[PDB]
Amino acid sequence: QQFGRDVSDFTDSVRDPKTSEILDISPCAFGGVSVITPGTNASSEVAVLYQDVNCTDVSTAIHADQLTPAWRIYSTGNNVFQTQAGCLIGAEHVDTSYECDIPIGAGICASYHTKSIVAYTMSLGADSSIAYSNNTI
Amino acid sequence: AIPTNFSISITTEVMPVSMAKTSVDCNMYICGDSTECANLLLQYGSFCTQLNRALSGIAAEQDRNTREVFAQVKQMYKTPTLKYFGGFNFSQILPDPLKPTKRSFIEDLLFNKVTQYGECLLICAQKFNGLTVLPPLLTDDMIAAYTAALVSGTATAGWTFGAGAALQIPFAMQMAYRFNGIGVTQNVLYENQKQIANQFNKAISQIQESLTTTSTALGKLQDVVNQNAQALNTLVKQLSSNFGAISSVLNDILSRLDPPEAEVQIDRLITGRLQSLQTYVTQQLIRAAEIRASANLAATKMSECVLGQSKRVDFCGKGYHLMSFPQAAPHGVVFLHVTYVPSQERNFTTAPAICHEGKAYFPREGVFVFNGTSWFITQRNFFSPQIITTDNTFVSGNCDVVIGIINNTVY
Amino acid sequence: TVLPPLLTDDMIAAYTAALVSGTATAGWTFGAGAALQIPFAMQMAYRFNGIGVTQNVLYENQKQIANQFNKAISQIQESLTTTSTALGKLQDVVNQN
Amino acid sequence: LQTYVTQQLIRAAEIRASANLAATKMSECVLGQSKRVDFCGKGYHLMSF
Amino acid sequence: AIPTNFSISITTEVMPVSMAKTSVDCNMYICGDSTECANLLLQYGSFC
Ligand SMILES: *[C@@H]1O[C@H](CO)[C@@H](O[C@@H]2O[C@H](CO)[C@@H](O[C@@H]3O[C@H](CO)[C@@H](O)[C@H](O[C@H]4O[C@H](CO)[C@@H](O)[C@H](O)[C@@H]4O)[C@@H]3O)[C@H](O)[C@H]2NC(C)=O)[C@H](O)[C@H]1NC(C)=O
Ligand SMILES: *[C@@H]1O[C@H](CO)[C@@H](O[C@@H]2O[C@H](CO)[C@@H](O[C@@H]3O[C@H](CO)[C@@H](O)[C@H](O[C@H]4O[C@H](CO)[C@@H](O)[C@H](O)[C@@H]4O)[C@@H]3O)[C@H](O)[C@H]2NC(C)=O)[C@H](O)[C@H]1NC(C)=O
Ligand SMILES: *[C@@H]1O[C@H](CO)[C@@H](O[C@@H]2O[C@H](CO)[C@@H](O[C@@H]3O[C@H](CO)[C@@H](O)[C@H](O[C@H]4O[C@H](CO)[C@@H](O)[C@H](O)[C@@H]4O)[C@@H]3O)[C@H](O)[C@H]2NC(C)=O)[C@H](O)[C@H]1NC(C)=O
Ligand SMILES: *[C@@H]1O[C@H](CO)[C@@H](O[C@@H]2O[C@H](CO)[C@@H](O[C@@H]3O[C@H](CO)[C@@H](O)[C@H](O)[C@@H]3O)[C@H](O)[C@H]2NC(C)=O)[C@H](O)[C@H]1NC(C)=O
Ligand SMILES: *[C@@H]1O[C@H](CO)[C@@H](O[C@@H]2O[C@H](CO)[C@@H](O)[C@H](O)[C@H]2NC(C)=O)[C@H](O)[C@H]1NC(C)=O
Ligand SMILES: *[C@@H]1O[C@H](CO)[C@@H](O[C@@H]2O[C@H](CO)[C@@H](O)[C@H](O)[C@H]2NC(C)=O)[C@H](O)[C@H]1NC(C)=O
Ligand SMILES: *[C@@H]1O[C@H](CO)[C@@H](O[C@@H]2O[C@H](CO)[C@@H](O)[C@H](O)[C@H]2NC(C)=O)[C@H](O)[C@H]1NC(C)=O
Ligand SMILES: *[C@@H]1O[C@H](CO)[C@@H](O[C@@H]2O[C@H](CO)[C@@H](O)[C@H](O)[C@H]2NC(C)=O)[C@H](O)[C@H]1NC(C)=O
Ligand SMILES: *[C@@H]1O[C@H](CO)[C@@H](O[C@@H]2O[C@H](CO)[C@@H](O)[C@H](O)[C@H]2NC(C)=O)[C@H](O)[C@H]1NC(C)=O
Ligand SMILES: *[C@@H]1O[C@H](CO)[C@@H](O)[C@H](O)[C@H]1NC(C)=O
Ligand SMILES: *[C@@H]1O[C@H](CO)[C@@H](O)[C@H](O)[C@H]1NC(C)=O
Ligand SMILES: *[C@@H]1O[C@H](CO)[C@@H](O)[C@H](O)[C@H]1NC(C)=O
Repeated sequence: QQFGRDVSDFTDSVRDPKTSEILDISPCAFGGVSVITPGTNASSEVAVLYQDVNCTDVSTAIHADQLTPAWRIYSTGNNVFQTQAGCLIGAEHVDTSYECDIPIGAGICASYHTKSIVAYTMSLGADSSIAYSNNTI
Repeated sequence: AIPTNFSISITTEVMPVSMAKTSVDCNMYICGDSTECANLLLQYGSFCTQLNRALSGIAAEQDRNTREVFAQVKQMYKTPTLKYFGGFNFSQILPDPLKPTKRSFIEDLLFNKVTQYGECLLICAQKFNGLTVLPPLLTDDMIAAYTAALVSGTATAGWTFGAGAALQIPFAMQMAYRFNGIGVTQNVLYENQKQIANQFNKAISQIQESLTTTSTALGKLQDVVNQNAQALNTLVKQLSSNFGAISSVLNDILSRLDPPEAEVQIDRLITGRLQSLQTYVTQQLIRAAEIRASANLAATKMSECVLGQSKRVDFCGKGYHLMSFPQAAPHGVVFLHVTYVPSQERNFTTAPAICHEGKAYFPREGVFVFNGTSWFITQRNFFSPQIITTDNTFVSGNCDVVIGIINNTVY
Repeated sequence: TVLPPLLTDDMIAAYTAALVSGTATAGWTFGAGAALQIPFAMQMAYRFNGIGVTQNVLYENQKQIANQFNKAISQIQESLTTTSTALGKLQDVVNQN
Repeated sequence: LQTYVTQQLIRAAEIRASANLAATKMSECVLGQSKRVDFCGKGYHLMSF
Repeated sequence: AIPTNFSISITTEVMPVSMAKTSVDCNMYICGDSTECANLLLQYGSFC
């Protein structure tokens, strides 16, 4: 066997022609980009969101200068938060829970609190209680 | 003919509320990130952006569908400690406190009967074609919290649940109130709470048998899956079509041909593959609207059924609707409808009015029914021989003006 | 090719004729529970009562009511015989195909 | 051929829209009694055929 | 104002529930019985 293909017809694995190692072949990387913003009338900082990509290969290639597009004025800011949707860069992960302002994915939801752009876990609603008895209305 | 007896049974109802939202990078689909690709591709101007906007607008609806359907309760309620109210056993419908799943036992039966492309599970992976499937805003856990805080609400607060703040009431109290709404006296409730509980707890175990032993009740959920499968598979399969070039491989067309013709054949390769996406965008744009039609069913079959009382026939199932309980499922909603079904009919004899004291005596409601021994007023939902008084009947005009009467007495 | 439908023309009106034959004897319980025998003016007195006019008005007037929609049934047969544009939405289904 | 199939999938979504409204009026207004205003004829609905 | 008399009436409505169901032989529509058409049909794949 020379090399392997996936369940679909692209090549994903190859036996090394000199030393017979069975490598895996993955795509190089890509993905979409969102920009999260509170509006020009409130701020002019944003947190960008690299969708569906490992944050290891995100943060390296920005330092190692391999993204197309390339930005003139841009920093990591040491705030990269691994989430289900992707790699959120620029917003501080608070471990709080408010109502969802701007959706992101899998219960993660950005907002703008006291000011900077914050990301957190969505609250569903107020935890009320109804006391229960058999004789009271 | 008027029925005597009755038997509550529970009917399941299944409907989808969202579909799997997708996205496509064009460059990793159209060619596979070659320079020879990106050369000719920019002379079409902007065409990937029109495909980016349509697949986003589909992707916004799927959250917006599931948000409106479920989040109609703005007060999340603590599930009550006792789960056995009036002899009725909600334990298989509320979330069970033992296991850390926060699902009912029945919802667990619903996932186990209906459960390529890049997707991250937090194990991420990615495919060569530009196809990807994004995760929703609302996770599976949060939906089961909304279902739990909805079953817990009407197991406590009754029909008052959706009038505003959910207002505490006994359970058998409001069960009688729903018996008024179907035109049956609530004597039938209070005098029979033992075997009503025997029937109500029997039916839920009977549906439990059904969702374990057989299948295909949730085919309307699998159908949403099978159309995501085929549209993504057929989109893949048109990569290996040539559209008139010498190859499906961009590099073979690159290698073995001169730029007088290799330009021409990969230009065929581009516009052949732009129409494969433009096909794929459109069929995703249609059945988004067929799901959005089924989404506003589930939005109205949760307000007008679970939060209130159904009056329309076969809306919320056959028979006299009493109340109904939602459950979640992967990309869908499974309902459980508690129904009132009459039985044990008897052939009696009627009279539209009775002649007594020379006057016309109409039933105020119901009918005068003569069983062969005496006359009385009862309803058609249920047999209950209420003796004809001066109060449950009424007077207008004298005797022998309406047609087909019975000469009789009024106490 | 245009394919023939599963439910033929005969079986369609076989459902409809059985449906009207039901509710001429079975009443409003024909959809809710099982079909239950009830004399026909009893159904009418009920359905008067359900719309906010008490069944005084049927029983005192069982023949004026009989005369009026027996007129109005035949007026439809006049209007279906002579004129048009009342079935346009069925034809435009046929035209657009 | 591809264009014709698209302009059939639209119209079959038009029929599927109104065949759900026909199965609803036949369930409510025939086999029962409606109380919905200016639905199933005009005036006060009695029964239907 | 309170009405004193009444009048019953029958009004009609009509709804389509169906349309004509068709099918298309893709082979015979595009080619029309030329095999040399059908040879070049196969490289376009299973579009039919
Ligand atoms: C309300 O309805 C619920 C329906 O779920 C009902 O609760 C269930 O009752 C059954 C038995 O009545 C429970 O099953 C038991 O589960 C324990 C858990 O450890 C098992 O160990 C038991 O298995 C032993 O006993 C069986 C008896 O034949 C043997 O067959 C078996 O091999 C083992 O020897 C036992 O099956 C079930 O766990 C509960 N579920 C819940 C959520 O409580 C409850 O009784 C109803 N309540 C009222 C008041 O009616
Ligand atoms: C993004 O890419 C990075 C790499 O660039 C990737 O990090 C690696 O993840 C894998 C898991 O996906 C890690 O593998 C395991 O990690 C645990 C945690 O320390 C170790 O204990 C494991 O060692 C044991 O487990 C193996 C299998 O369970 C055994 O076979 C083995 O013998 C050991 O007993 C194992 O190493 C891996 O360590 C990291 N590496 C680094 C450098 O981080 C990351 O997961 C990717 N992220 C996403 C979101 O995809
Ligand atoms: C409420 O409305 C209804 C209908 O609008 C109405 O019922 C009508 O009552 C009148 C009088 O009872 C009826 O008119 C008569 O009908 C008979 C039968 O055809 C005729 O023979 C009568 O003809 C005599 O009178 C004519 C006019 O003076 C003469 O020209 C003729 O030669 C005869 O002498 C007369 O037309 C009418 O038919 C009914 N309508 C129906 C549908 O039955 C009712 O009276 C109204 N309520 C009140 C309180 O008025
Ligand atoms: C109205 O209907 C209900 C159910 O539809 C009837 O209740 C059931 O009545 C039967 C007898 O007709 C009972 O069967 C008996 O059960 C006991 C114990 O299981 C057994 O020892 C006997 O040999 C017989 O099988 C049945 O239990 C009972 N069901 C319940 C839940 O109580 C009811 O009788 C009907 N009303 C009238 C007036 O008949
Ligand atoms: C190609 O040559 C290399 C070295 O010249 C081979 O590597 C040796 O592989 C054998 C087993 O295949 C090992 O026992 C040796 O230890 C390897 N050499 C060294 C220096 O470590 C390789 O096998 C050759 N390729 C093939 C297909 O036989
Ligand atoms: C941006 O927001 C500010 C609010 O901080 C707006 O300024 C005020 O607007 C309100 C009514 O919109 C006026 O009553 C105030 O007098 C405004 N204050 C000032 C200092 O201008 C501002 O108009 C907004 N601009 C845009 C483009 O949205
Ligand atoms: C009426 O009954 C309700 C039942 O919950 C009582 O409500 C709770 O009462 C506790 C203490 O009694 C408070 O800490 C909670 O905040 C109350 N919850 C709600 C939703 O009101 C309530 O106190 C009772 N009121 C009276 C006047 O007896
Ligand atoms: C309904 O619940 C109440 C609890 O509030 C139960 O009432 C208590 O019953 C016990 C014995 O059953 C008595 O010792 C208490 O004095 C009662 N307290 C009150 C406030 O009533 C009642 O038993 C329950 N109903 C039924 C039918 O069991
Ligand atoms: C017809 O209904 C009457 C009541 O409306 C029944 O008469 C009762 O019969 C029971 C037992 O036979 C007596 O205890 C009551 O005193 C009777 N009441 C009256 C008002 O008559 C009669 O039994 C019914 N007939 C049938 C065949 O069921
Ligand atoms: C009693 O009712 C049933 C069902 O409607 C009918 O089949 C039977 O003939 C009736 N018996 C009498 C005596 O009317
Ligand atoms: C009922 O019908 C019978 C004939 O079937 C008839 O003799 C009788 O007069 C009718 N009664 C009424 C009140 O219409
Ligand atoms: C009822 O019987 C009385 C005799 O006690 C008679 O005068 C009257 O006319 C009768 N009514 C009918 C409607 O038969």
